[PDB]
Amino acid sequence: TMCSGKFSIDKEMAETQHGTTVVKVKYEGAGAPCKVPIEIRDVNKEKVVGRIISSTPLAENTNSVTNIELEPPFGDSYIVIGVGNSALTLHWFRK
Amino acid sequence: VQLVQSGAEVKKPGASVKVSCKAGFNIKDVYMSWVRQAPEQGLEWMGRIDPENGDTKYDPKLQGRVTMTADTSTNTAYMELRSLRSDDTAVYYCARGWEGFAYWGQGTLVTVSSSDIVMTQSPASLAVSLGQRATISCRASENVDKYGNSFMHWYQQKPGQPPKLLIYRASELQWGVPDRFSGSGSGTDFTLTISSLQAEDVAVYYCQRSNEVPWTFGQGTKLEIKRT
Repeated sequence: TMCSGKFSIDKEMAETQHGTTVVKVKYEGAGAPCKVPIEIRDVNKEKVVGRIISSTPLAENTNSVTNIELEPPFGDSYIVIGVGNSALTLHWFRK
Repeated sequence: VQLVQSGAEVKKPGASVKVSCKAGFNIKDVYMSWVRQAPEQGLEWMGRIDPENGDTKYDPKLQGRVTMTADTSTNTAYMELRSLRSDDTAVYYCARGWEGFAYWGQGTLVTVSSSDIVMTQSPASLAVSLGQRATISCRASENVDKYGNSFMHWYQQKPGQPPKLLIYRASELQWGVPDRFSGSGSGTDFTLTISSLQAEDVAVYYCQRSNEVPWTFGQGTKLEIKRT
């Protein structure tokens, strides 16, 4: 099932020698094992513009770092990791 | 999970020490740090390792003397401090995390016997009455911003005990931490609040930046009960 619990970014963003980007996220809540409610949005933080490469990101445990490869659009991108307002949100500008 | 460090060691000036840290998870996708604490002194970040590529970043003050290694096969992180001077007498902790350290080892005492961003915590000490609103400040010499986020964290430390993360990402409250602890601020000015001061809440509080290296800690604020 999808997850209710808390998250956090364990490492800095590494953009590939081609285009893609990786995001390592953590599980600080209750519901392990579960699905990661990860997504990407617009400059408005409303319009869902982007590409999710990782097929159904898994949250096996609490001490779990989910490897997530993705392809945002050109310019500003606001990646949403958990569920709600206390959920992760982070800016990334594609040069 | 949790971190297990090697035992206490006595060393002679000029000597070298290597401390281990075994994690009950795969250290590959995390940042492993070493943090030091001289007796009756604040927390000092020593450096960090990315165990996937072996990248090391050290505090300029320890640069040249420290080597940090990490074996993903064993999930052990190592910290070699060479040319041990008398001032290197401290409790050494390994930790895991970028947005605050939610995992800490238990500590390892090392006994030695025969520009750059500034973190200002205010006050150095305060006393409030039980059930009363206590606030602590943390101004940073430069914007601790990364990805449109404030990389300002808050810790709590009771004597002889390892630190505990309370607030990460300037506002975010760590699991198992009471709701009276509020976190706020943006840019360079930040605040830690405590709604109703409980007797457990008597500890030293630290703020920490982690947007870019060094992930400097503040000097600490010793919170106490108002003595009538």
